[PDB]
Amino acid sequence: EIVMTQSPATLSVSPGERATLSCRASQSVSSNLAWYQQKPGQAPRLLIYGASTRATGIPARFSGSGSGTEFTLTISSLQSEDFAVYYCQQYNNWPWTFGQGTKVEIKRTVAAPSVFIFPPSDEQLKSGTASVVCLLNNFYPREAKVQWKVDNALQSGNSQESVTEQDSKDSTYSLSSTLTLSKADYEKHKVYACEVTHQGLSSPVTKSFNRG
Amino acid sequence: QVQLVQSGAEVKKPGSSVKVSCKASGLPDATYAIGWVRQAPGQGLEWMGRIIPRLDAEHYAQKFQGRVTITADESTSTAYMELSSLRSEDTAVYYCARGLGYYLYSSYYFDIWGQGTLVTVSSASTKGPSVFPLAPSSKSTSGGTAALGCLVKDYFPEPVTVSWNSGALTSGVHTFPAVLQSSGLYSLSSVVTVPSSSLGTQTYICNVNHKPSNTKVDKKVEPK
Amino acid sequence: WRQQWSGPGTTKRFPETVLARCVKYTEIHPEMRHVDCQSVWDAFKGAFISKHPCDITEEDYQPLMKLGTQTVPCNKILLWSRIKDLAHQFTQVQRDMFTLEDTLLGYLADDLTWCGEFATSKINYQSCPDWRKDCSNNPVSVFWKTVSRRFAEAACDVVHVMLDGSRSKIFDKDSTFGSVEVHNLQPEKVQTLEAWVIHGGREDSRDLCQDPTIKELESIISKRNIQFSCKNIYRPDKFLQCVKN
Ligand SMILES: [Cl-]
Ligand SMILES: [Cl-]
Ligand SMILES: [K+]
Ligand SMILES: [K+]
Repeated sequence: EIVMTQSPATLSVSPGERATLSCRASQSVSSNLAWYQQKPGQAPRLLIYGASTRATGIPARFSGSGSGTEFTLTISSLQSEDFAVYYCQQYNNWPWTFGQGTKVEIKRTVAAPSVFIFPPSDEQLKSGTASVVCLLNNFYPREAKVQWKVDNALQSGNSQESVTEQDSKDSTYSLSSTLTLSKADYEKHKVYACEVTHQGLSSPVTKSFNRG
Repeated sequence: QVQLVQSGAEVKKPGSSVKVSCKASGLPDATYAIGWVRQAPGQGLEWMGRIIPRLDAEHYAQKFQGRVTITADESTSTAYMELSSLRSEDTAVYYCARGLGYYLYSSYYFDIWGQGTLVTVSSASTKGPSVFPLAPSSKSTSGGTAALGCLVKDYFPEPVTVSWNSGALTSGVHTFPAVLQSSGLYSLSSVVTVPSSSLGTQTYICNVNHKPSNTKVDKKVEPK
Repeated sequence: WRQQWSGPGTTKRFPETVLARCVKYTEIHPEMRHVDCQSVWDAFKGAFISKHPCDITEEDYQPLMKLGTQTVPCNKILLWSRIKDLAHQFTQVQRDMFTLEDTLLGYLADDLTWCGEFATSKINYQSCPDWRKDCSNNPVSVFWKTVSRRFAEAACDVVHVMLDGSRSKIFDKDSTFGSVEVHNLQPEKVQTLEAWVIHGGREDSRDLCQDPTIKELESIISKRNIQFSCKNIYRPDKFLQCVKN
């Protein structure tokens, strides 16, 4: 089968600039080449088919071209909603093969995170576990530090982070750190806090609470 | 007009077989083509095969051929794909899509896709989630806007879908990718920012759904 | 007893099969995607339907010949006689070589039987005319004669033929190869005809190129002003694995 090789791996552009995605076929595939757009948690969306021909209800922004072993997708007036992974697909040779993908990332201005904290649920405490949730909401760039402190004592190895994909509108990220302890360990300590460092912040931000 | 609706996600044991449905609706003509694509991390998008329900014609990729058999019920407009001898590498999201081309039997490119079905191949038993409210308080207010959410914890396998107020609330929502806990179970958060003033009047219910365990849970997030 | 035939009837689900193959073939071969598979079936059906099974002509298949016109590389053609399976295995391994059945029309009708009644416009699934016992000019026979003529004419440079050493007389003039294919090899385009004689299971250690039927074939081809090579394939299994790598 034919090996579709796209480039670059990732691409970082600001809204208004022209993103240029490449696609190389190991062997000639004539003009039997389709382009797709996969947004997070969705099925692929057909942009182009037959190398250059757009599909129904696809903006004129998206522009396919090239033939043989070299194809291109051109997104003219790029928008924040154009955050997606873009794939190509040959259909000249059976079986059909897709490229590995080209993720387009959106560049925006720096934005400090809004920090929120949530104590453990009373339902959860009767179970036995106690989860404390920190929330960094809508920030950029992705690089964000979180530190759990219990009575001002820096915790280590009892929490898990998870960052969201890039927002379609804001172009921002969110994070969710979760300190998980037993009730036995939770009832021992009083003050729970999470310190948050980020570019946008002039100094670390701390949300905290007591049991009460 | 055309819409493909696939069956839900589920867990399967290594060596067992899976059968994913795909109910088409609003098809213009009797001669159509239903392609099948799966998406796995590492491998990526892999072509599997097609079917032409009227002709009862199937064409498979060499890689899957032997394990894959695509059938179809022409009356209900439902295509089926059965994959047997499941390995860990077959853990993927299986899509279907309407085949396009110059003719109506063509399936080269695809415009309308299904929702996708995450088949997980694991010997570990399925586990339903435990939903906990992230109640809004003094601590989760950022200048006139309150934040609240839910914590779905100790579940296996993926996925777990979360909606708010039965899909009526979407603005402000952030559903985080699940983390793999030390126990092998997954944990997920879903939060939303709402006006701080309207915490008394408005109601906020998160709708958790775990199809692998047939676990649907609704939890009202009351303020504190 | 009226329209009672000896050969087997039309293949079950013959219409569905032909279409399914036509769709599948166009997917594999991108140069033949212009072909409408419904039109092909129409031209196929119209050839033998509502016509007597023993009185078929080449003009019946003329419209199908137009729909299924194909330009394969003429220097990379492989003929065969009573070695369909191995010849296909060869072309399946080495993909640049083509047999008759690797073309559209050949692919469609390979291992299929078909005929229709005169009065009605319905396909005959009960029986069809045997070439030898019943009728020479039957839909299947007349089809294969027409396509093998066009295919043999199209060939050029060095054409190949894969023969069977074990099956009695190796070359057979009364076969489709001996009668049709050989006589339509135009010497303007065709330069040489190399013969590949396949042996059994290490039975014959002798040379089968001195077989008098090959010497006949040589004489036939020589009188057309065409070269005749001939080779022995002592190990078929290793030969297939050889061309692989
Ligand atoms: Cl758009
Ligand atoms: Cl078949
Ligand atoms: K005649
Ligand atoms: K023959």
